[PDB]
Amino acid sequence: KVYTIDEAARTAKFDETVEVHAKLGIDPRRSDQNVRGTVSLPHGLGKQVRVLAIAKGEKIKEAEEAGADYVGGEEIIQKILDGWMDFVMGAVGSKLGRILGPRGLNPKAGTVGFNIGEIIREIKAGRIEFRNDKTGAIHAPVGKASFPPEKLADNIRAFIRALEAHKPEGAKGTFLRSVYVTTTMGPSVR
Amino acid sequence: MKVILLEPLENLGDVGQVVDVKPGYARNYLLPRGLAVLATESNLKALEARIRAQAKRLAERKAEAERLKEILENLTLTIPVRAGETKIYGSVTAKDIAEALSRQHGVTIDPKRLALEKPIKELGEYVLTYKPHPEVPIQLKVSV
Amino acid sequence: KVCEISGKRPIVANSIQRRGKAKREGGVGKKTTGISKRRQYPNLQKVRVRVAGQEITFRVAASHIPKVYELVERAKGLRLEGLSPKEIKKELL
RNA sequence: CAAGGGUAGAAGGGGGCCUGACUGCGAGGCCUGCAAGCCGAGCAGGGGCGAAAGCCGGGCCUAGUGAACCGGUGGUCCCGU
RNA sequence: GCUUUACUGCAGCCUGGUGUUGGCUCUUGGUCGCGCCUGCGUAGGAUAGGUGGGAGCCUGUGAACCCCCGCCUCCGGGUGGGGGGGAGGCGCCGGUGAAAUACCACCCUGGCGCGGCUGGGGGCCUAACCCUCGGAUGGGGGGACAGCGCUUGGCGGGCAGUU
RNA sequence: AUAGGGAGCGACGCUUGCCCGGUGCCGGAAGGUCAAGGGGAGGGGUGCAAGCCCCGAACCGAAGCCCCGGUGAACGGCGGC
RNA sequence: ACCGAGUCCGAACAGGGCGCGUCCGCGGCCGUGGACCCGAAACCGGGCGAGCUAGCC
RNA sequence: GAACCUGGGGAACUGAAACAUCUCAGUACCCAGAGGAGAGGAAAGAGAAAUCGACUCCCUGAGUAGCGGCGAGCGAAAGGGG
RNA sequence: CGCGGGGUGGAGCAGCCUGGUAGCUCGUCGGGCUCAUAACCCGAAGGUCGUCGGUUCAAAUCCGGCCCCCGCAACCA
Ligand SMILES: [Mg+2]
Ligand SMILES: [Mg+2]
Ligand SMILES: [Mg+2]
Ligand SMILES: [Mg+2]
Ligand SMILES: [Mg+2]
Ligand SMILES: [Mg+2]
Ligand SMILES: [Mg+2]
Ligand SMILES: [Mg+2]
Ligand SMILES: [Mg+2]
Ligand SMILES: [Mg+2]
Ligand SMILES: [Mg+2]
Ligand SMILES: [Mg+2]
Ligand SMILES: [Mg+2]
Ligand SMILES: [Mg+2]
Ligand SMILES: [Mg+2]
Ligand SMILES: [Mg+2]
Ligand SMILES: [Mg+2]
Ligand SMILES: [Mg+2]
Ligand SMILES: [Mg+2]
Ligand SMILES: [Mg+2]
Ligand SMILES: [Mg+2]
Ligand SMILES: [Mg+2]
Ligand SMILES: [Mg+2]
Ligand SMILES: [Mg+2]
Ligand SMILES: [Mg+2]
Ligand SMILES: [Mg+2]
Ligand SMILES: [Mg+2]
Ligand SMILES: [Mg+2]
Ligand SMILES: [Mg+2]
Ligand SMILES: [Mg+2]
Ligand SMILES: [Mg+2]
Ligand SMILES: [Mg+2]
Ligand SMILES: [Mg+2]
Ligand SMILES: [Mg+2]
Ligand SMILES: [Mg+2]
Ligand SMILES: [Mg+2]
Ligand SMILES: [Mg+2]
Ligand SMILES: [Mg+2]
Ligand SMILES: [Mg+2]
Ligand SMILES: [Mg+2]
Ligand SMILES: [Mg+2]
Ligand SMILES: [Mg+2]
Ligand SMILES: [Mg+2]
Ligand SMILES: [Mg+2]
Ligand SMILES: [Mg+2]
Ligand SMILES: [Mg+2]
Ligand SMILES: [Mg+2]
Ligand SMILES: [Mg+2]
Ligand SMILES: [Mg+2]
Ligand SMILES: [Mg+2]
Ligand SMILES: [Mg+2]
Ligand SMILES: [Mg+2]
Ligand SMILES: [Mg+2]
Ligand SMILES: [Mg+2]
Ligand SMILES: [Mg+2]
Ligand SMILES: [Mg+2]
Ligand SMILES: [Mg+2]
Ligand SMILES: [Mg+2]
Ligand SMILES: [Mg+2]
Ligand SMILES: [Mg+2]
Ligand SMILES: [Mg+2]
Ligand SMILES: [Mg+2]
Ligand SMILES: [Mg+2]
Ligand SMILES: [Mg+2]
Ligand SMILES: [Mg+2]
Ligand SMILES: [Mg+2]
Ligand SMILES: [Mg+2]
Ligand SMILES: [Mg+2]
Ligand SMILES: [Mg+2]
Ligand SMILES: [Mg+2]
Ligand SMILES: [Mg+2]
Ligand SMILES: [Mg+2]
Ligand SMILES: [Mg+2]
Ligand SMILES: [Mg+2]
Ligand SMILES: [Mg+2]
Ligand SMILES: [Mg+2]
Ligand SMILES: [Mg+2]
Ligand SMILES: [Mg+2]
Ligand SMILES: [Mg+2]
Ligand SMILES: [Mg+2]
Ligand SMILES: [Mg+2]
Ligand SMILES: [Mg+2]
Ligand SMILES: [Mg+2]
Ligand SMILES: [Mg+2]
Ligand SMILES: [Mg+2]
Ligand SMILES: [Mg+2]
Ligand SMILES: [Mg+2]
Ligand SMILES: [Mg+2]
Ligand SMILES: [Mg+2]
Ligand SMILES: [Mg+2]
Ligand SMILES: [Mg+2]
Repeated sequence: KVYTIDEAARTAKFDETVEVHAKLGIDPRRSDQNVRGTVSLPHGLGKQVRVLAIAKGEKIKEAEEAGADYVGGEEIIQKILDGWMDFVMGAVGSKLGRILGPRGLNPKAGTVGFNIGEIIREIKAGRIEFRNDKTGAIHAPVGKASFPPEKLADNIRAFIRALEAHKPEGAKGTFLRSVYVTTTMGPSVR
Repeated sequence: MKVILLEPLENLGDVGQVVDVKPGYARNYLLPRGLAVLATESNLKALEARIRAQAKRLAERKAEAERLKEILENLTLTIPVRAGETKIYGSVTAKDIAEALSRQHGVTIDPKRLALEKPIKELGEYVLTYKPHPEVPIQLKVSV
Repeated sequence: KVCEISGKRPIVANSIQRRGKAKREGGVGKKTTGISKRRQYPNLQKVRVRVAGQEITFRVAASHIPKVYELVERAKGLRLEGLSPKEIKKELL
């Protein structure tokens, strides 16, 4: 077995919910290990990708044609901290942590897709995909999936999660690669 | 501690088996009492000699005791001892049947082995059995 | 003493006492704080066995113990009969 | 800080920048059985203070120390059966 | 020559591990393949442990009232075994909370029943070994102990060499 | 065991006090420390590799020593102003 | 390592440290051998002694 | 059975200007055995060579390589010539 | 010098065995009150938990730098 059959992940109404779990070093030293949210992924899910990437206020026009259905600007600033937990944004770029009511009061706060104009470009690949998480005081890794619309496309997690790790100092060994959830379980050799 | 058993005993397979034990157990109990022997190639090999010369020497009762059905199975008997209206002549008995179990031809004969519950002493078309491997029920015709 | 089956006998070895921590670690090294002469005897054990008429007994290293039993099978190819615990022994190889 | 020799034409008291309590060397000497101990101009590197001349390779000076061997660390052009 | 809490050994004695060294057991360990457990300040049908997915598992594989009655404690049920037996409940949605209850993956802080790898503590036996008995290829007793081999650490003027 | 070994005292008479801190010896199935051995988290050496070699934490590991207590016809000790 | 009338330390076309017979005889002295000669008290090995003396049978 | 040889055991004085590792020394000596010799002997060798080719004995290598309270002191082998 | 066990009211000093709890005698102060004294009795000052820091609504607890006293195999040219 030099590989792992890309087919067998068959309790749902459309299986594309398969996850990707793991387990390396638990709370190494006094730090740990966190994974970036919307990196890219070799595919791009299929759910309502509301990348509310709250970037410049100039992200309502062209920033809603190749990224997300609704992208915050400057009208959804402190008008989201005084209108209940209804009015999850991300953050901005550069050295100006403008967390007025989207990255301080509690969800995302990564950054803004370096464009400083809008969000419809085509020099990237992480507009409508799957986010991520982090450790867990016991477990780690965390993610979603890639996309269900091909053949051997089930090996998209063996290169975006099972073949892409560079955020750990010194611990011991990252042995797990046991993925697939909300349906089956592919704890094979990933 | 490879050892070949004899009179089989619990915790250890049936006779003539290559079961493992504890050196002490064998040297001070088994061997002494003749309840086993050492798996010395010298015997371990002389065992297969008990096998082939029993397993490959079995095509006789299993593959040849059978020919006592290839010839004397599909061949009528008919009692050459007539009768009354229904109670047969000669009483038709294990003997008056075994006398010519081989006479009819010349390959095998037998007297005791017969599913003959009670002496027929009654006309008819009887067909009982024999033994011990595949049971061979021969066709006997108690004629009148 | 000495094994009848393998000829093993006691040998002279040297009881060497050392002091200090090795070089494999801390440093400086070990120092012989003495060396006495001594002997190491072979693990001789007594082994009684039935074989033939009489039951004879061998004295042998614990290592060469089996060798005596395998030495009894082979015995089965010999004409013993004569009642003599001694001779039967010599008669083994 | 012991005593002594020295010293206000500072080696003493105060302040401002600094780290030469440099690295590589070292003419020539003092002392001396050996090996040790002591002083040192000057050259190169890279500095420090000064406008500069220049001074700085610890401390007014003389005690404040321990050959080798065996090991411990950190490095480095070396040897590596 | 002698002495000792002078140094360093040695004899001797004590001691763990293995060897000679075996049966049958009951009882518990370390822990890796397992099966399910748990956290009860507020929201709360309840006891939600987490990271995240997250809207069907369920149904003649019998989804609801019903009874024997195991478990644990924060006494709520978490939970579960037999028959009548039924054709639908859970939950997204909501209250709410720093996180939300259908579901599945994979983590354990404690825990745990079916079993391997395996170590301890008891018992019993007998056949090694040991002792005995008007000779015994046998019977008593001890018994995997003791003895003896290799190896661990220790006490050690009894003795040795020396300062 | 009214016997056998070791020790001191030494017919007989009257007696033989106090001190278990230290030393010795006796008793302590708890704790602490402790060797080989078991165990292996984790780390290293090479190899294209399977691998083959090494170090190695936690925890389990006796006697002994520490600790608790006893003991003087045991070694000994039995005040000053 | 290696370089070589040079080489080493050094960054250094500064400095400074080191850079030209064999064989036999004979004689003096030195090293290892008792080593100028005689001399211990003692230490170790293998034996010989209880016809003296001590104890016991 | 004078020495000689092989194996099994195996000191101390002394030296280190004390002494214990070390040295003397596998010497002295005890024991067994062999024989006119004894031992060893036809590679599971040597060690760096496109190599050598049983064993033993002599000369060299060599007071070298190394060992060593790196003290006192101990001290090879390959290769080469016989 | 190497593992790894804890510092707390002035002092004696429990939780850390599974994270919100500031535990108690003696001692200090008044009282109750007795023969003096004393057990006792009730109220009570008396612990940023060494602290730069991660962890949380809350951190002495999950735990890193070692700061220090006890324990401290062994080593020591
Ligand atoms: Mg065994
Ligand atoms: Mg010592
Ligand atoms: Mg010696
Ligand atoms: Mg000696
Ligand atoms: Mg063995
Ligand atoms: Mg003056
Ligand atoms: Mg000044
Ligand atoms: Mg000089
Ligand atoms: Mg100068
Ligand atoms: Mg200068
Ligand atoms: Mg000064
Ligand atoms: Mg000074
Ligand atoms: Mg000054
Ligand atoms: Mg020295
Ligand atoms: Mg090299
Ligand atoms: Mg004398
Ligand atoms: Mg003895
Ligand atoms: Mg032992
Ligand atoms: Mg033992
Ligand atoms: Mg018993
Ligand atoms: Mg018995
Ligand atoms: Mg007997
Ligand atoms: Mg008996
Ligand atoms: Mg018994
Ligand atoms: Mg035993
Ligand atoms: Mg010892
Ligand atoms: Mg010992
Ligand atoms: Mg001693
Ligand atoms: Mg003495
Ligand atoms: Mg003495
Ligand atoms: Mg001497
Ligand atoms: Mg001295
Ligand atoms: Mg008595
Ligand atoms: Mg007595
Ligand atoms: Mg007496
Ligand atoms: Mg007296
Ligand atoms: Mg007297
Ligand atoms: Mg009186
Ligand atoms: Mg008295
Ligand atoms: Mg008295
Ligand atoms: Mg008194
Ligand atoms: Mg009194
Ligand atoms: Mg006392
Ligand atoms: Mg006492
Ligand atoms: Mg006491
Ligand atoms: Mg004591
Ligand atoms: Mg005791
Ligand atoms: Mg203990
Ligand atoms: Mg160990
Ligand atoms: Mg070990
Ligand atoms: Mg191991
Ligand atoms: Mg490992
Ligand atoms: Mg103990
Ligand atoms: Mg002590
Ligand atoms: Mg007690
Ligand atoms: Mg007690
Ligand atoms: Mg005491
Ligand atoms: Mg005393
Ligand atoms: Mg020069
Ligand atoms: Mg001279
Ligand atoms: Mg001379
Ligand atoms: Mg001379
Ligand atoms: Mg003299
Ligand atoms: Mg004399
Ligand atoms: Mg002598
Ligand atoms: Mg003698
Ligand atoms: Mg004599
Ligand atoms: Mg006499
Ligand atoms: Mg006499
Ligand atoms: Mg010899
Ligand atoms: Mg000596
Ligand atoms: Mg000397
Ligand atoms: Mg001398
Ligand atoms: Mg002397
Ligand atoms: Mg000597
Ligand atoms: Mg020697
Ligand atoms: Mg020697
Ligand atoms: Mg020898
Ligand atoms: Mg010899
Ligand atoms: Mg001789
Ligand atoms: Mg002879
Ligand atoms: Mg010859
Ligand atoms: Mg020969
Ligand atoms: Mg050959
Ligand atoms: Mg050849
Ligand atoms: Mg050969
Ligand atoms: Mg070589
Ligand atoms: Mg030394
Ligand atoms: Mg030598
Ligand atoms: Mg040669
Ligand atoms: Mg030659």
